[PDB]
Amino acid sequence: PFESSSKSDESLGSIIIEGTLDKFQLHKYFFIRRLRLLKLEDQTLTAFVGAFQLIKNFIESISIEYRKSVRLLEFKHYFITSMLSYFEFENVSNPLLCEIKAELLMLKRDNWVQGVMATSETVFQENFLTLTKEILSLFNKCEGKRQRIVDILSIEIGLLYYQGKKYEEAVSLFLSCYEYYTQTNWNSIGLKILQVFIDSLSHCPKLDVLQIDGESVSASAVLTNAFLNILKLCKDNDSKEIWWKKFMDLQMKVHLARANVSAIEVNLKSYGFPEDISTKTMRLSLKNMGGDVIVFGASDFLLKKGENKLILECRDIMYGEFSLLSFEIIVEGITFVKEFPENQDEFIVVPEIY
Amino acid sequence: RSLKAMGEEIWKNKTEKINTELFTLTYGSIVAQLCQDYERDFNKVNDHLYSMGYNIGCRLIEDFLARTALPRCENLVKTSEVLSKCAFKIFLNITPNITNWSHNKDTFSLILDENPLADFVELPMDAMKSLWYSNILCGVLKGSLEMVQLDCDVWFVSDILRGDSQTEIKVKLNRILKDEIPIG
Amino acid sequence: FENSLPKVSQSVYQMLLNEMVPLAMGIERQISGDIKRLKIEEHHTVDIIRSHNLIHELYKADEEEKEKVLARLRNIGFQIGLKLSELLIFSNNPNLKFKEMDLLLIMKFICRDVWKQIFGKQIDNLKTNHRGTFYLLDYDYRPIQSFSLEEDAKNEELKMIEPFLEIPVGIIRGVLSSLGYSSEEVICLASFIDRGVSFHVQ
Amino acid sequence: LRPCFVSLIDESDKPILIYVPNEAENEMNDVLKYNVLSNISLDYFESALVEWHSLDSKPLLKSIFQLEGVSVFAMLIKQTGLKIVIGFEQKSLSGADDEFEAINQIFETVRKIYIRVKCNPLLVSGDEKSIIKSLERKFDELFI
Repeated sequence: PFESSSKSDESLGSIIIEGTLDKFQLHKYFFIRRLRLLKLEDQTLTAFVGAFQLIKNFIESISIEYRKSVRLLEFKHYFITSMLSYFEFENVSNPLLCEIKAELLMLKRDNWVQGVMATSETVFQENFLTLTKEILSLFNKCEGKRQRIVDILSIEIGLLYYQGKKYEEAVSLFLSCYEYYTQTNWNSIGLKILQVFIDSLSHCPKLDVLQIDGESVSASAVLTNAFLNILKLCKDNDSKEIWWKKFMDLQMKVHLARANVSAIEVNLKSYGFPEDISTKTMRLSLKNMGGDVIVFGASDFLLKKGENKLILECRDIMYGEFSLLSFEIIVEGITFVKEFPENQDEFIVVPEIY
Repeated sequence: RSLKAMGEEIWKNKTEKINTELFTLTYGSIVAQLCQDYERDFNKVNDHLYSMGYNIGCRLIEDFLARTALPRCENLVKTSEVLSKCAFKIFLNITPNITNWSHNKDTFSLILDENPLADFVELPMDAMKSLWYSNILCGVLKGSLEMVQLDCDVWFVSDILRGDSQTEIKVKLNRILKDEIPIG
Repeated sequence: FENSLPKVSQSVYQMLLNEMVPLAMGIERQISGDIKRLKIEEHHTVDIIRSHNLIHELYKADEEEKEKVLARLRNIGFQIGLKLSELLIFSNNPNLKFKEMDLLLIMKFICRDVWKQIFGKQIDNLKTNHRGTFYLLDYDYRPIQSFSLEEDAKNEELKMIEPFLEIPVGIIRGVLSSLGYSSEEVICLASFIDRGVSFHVQ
Repeated sequence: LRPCFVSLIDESDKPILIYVPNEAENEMNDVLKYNVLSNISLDYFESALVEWHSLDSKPLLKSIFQLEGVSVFAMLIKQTGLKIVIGFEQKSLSGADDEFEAINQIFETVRKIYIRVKCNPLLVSGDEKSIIKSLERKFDELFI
């Protein structure tokens, strides 16, 4: 009976669609066919959700049907055709699949309401959207899976927190979540999350850092800003990295250890000089405009370490900088046994050990 | 009867297989080997490809002559006939065209239409100006013609993969080999 | 079902398949890190060896250099195996999803299609130990029919055939690692029963 | 009929490429509003609302959701574990059923150019930038 009703309903809908005229009243016939399908699918565990898909594609197709700005008000009618269908899907206390179906219905209703409200209570719109997004976030979090939509929903809720002036920033406090969207696989969500975190640190005016660990620091902004400068697009936004390095220099807070992937240094052949052999001249490239550091390239012997070739003053501001790297106190009477164990750390009040 | 008719005729009694998804990526995989083993050298790979080509052309000329029994060629009219009208027909299902000979007809060029050795490769920027791709073909056309008693030399001029001009190969008779008859 | 899409000769591929082995011996024995022949090019000279002398140089090869050769053969078979499997993807075989939990279901893929594509015929027999060790069989491995053994010297001929087996080792290793991982996989001999080679996998 | 974003996801959480048409002008184009749909699309593979049945050998197409006036479609090609997502808006859509086969043409002609790009022999094995650059010039050849 159910499969015959589905096949006969599809065939009768196609046969009624073969008649061209009266498409506006044909909405009522499509709703009658949907009610006939809904009466057949009255007791289904998962297929009712598929019947919700039979709603949703029809909710697509009716969205394909009406094409006007004022039909957005008819989409408000579709909001009623969501909400009564939400009344058709509220007959459960708690379940795995019904929670996700209610989450998808609430997301569709919230998208329709945000489409309607943005056409032309402005303070209350943020509160109502935060209430609806909190309900949808709780519904999506009440599941055995789906952490990916929950993280984007929490980021949207924190952006709504940032949509007004707020000193309490959940996304900026969740640097673990920022690193979860920044460490790998995503370079545009992270570039906005780090910009929001840096703006919240700019409007923080506090030195009470995160209490989730021992990370109490006023250079946590610089620690995030190193990743923001690494994940920057180009030198068009180099003023942000320069301003963050200037703030890190002014607020210094000196202990750090950077991977120095923003700088590229290449060495050359070992040589000698007058009274101390100035071996291992190296050429270095950088993204920042101004940098001065005592960069020393260490080298390990069989059982020793030279740790030589440091230059105190560095006015170089270009790729292939060609540092001289004078190396006093040559160990093992300038033997050839010393291999490479190069830290190449360029400390500019913070260590960058490449 | 004609050399078009024989070269098309062998395709009714030749065992065949797919020209994409095998035999393109064999050549692509060995040129990837030669690129990665010489640390991206672009001219030694031409030498090793031409060496392996010479060996496979000297080993392939016997199967070509046993597949269709033909007399020994003597000029660059019969070779330019037999190559473009049965040899690439029965080994690659293609047919090139012949143009740009000299006044004494001691050369020609070998404009190829659909090279099935390079289908959608698009070589990178550094190899685009100092590498030839299909050097296995120049090796074959050295080693095959060197065993029918002609010294020869076969070189690329341009190809589609790096250049707007077509895929062609230049070729010189470079004398006729003398068969050595006596005892001494 | 009968797709007649463009094609080339089997023979030129089979002999290119056969001369991948002295190509590997030539690329290892000549790495250019500082009897043979010589050829004339325009202001240029090459210097070559011929193939059977290089297989005889494999007969006089160093032991560590021999396994330094055999990594390159499974590497090139690995490359052509993963790319050939990636083209099979277009075939849309319905057997498998990913990570091969049922290992014999894709053993029913490789013998049916991959060996059909490379060597024109099915793998005629597969035996199943259920610990992941699967026992291949084919009576006539296709690119060694043309390898003529010499007169009554078969103990050399076995040792000069079986380094041509690392290419299908690379084939089945590459189609396994196109589907996720690397596990152990070796060769056998399996002297045939009615008028060629066997393979083990995990 | 032209898309608004394309997306290729391998068997991990990574994207191979998130390509949008027309990067050259801003034109109120937010890459941010495209990546959030791509992030939740890999979530909604495991949802029980849709399912890709494996009885047919041919890989099939679905309609997972519709947000911000944009409809997205997610073919899971079954065997190599590649996830592909293409997005379209309502103004490009005509609402008919003849367009569905043309959508499947667009899906297979970007799968074909992916398997032709990643089977280039001369590229070094590993996730280079050159696979991304070759994919975007082939896409800009496909999409002006």
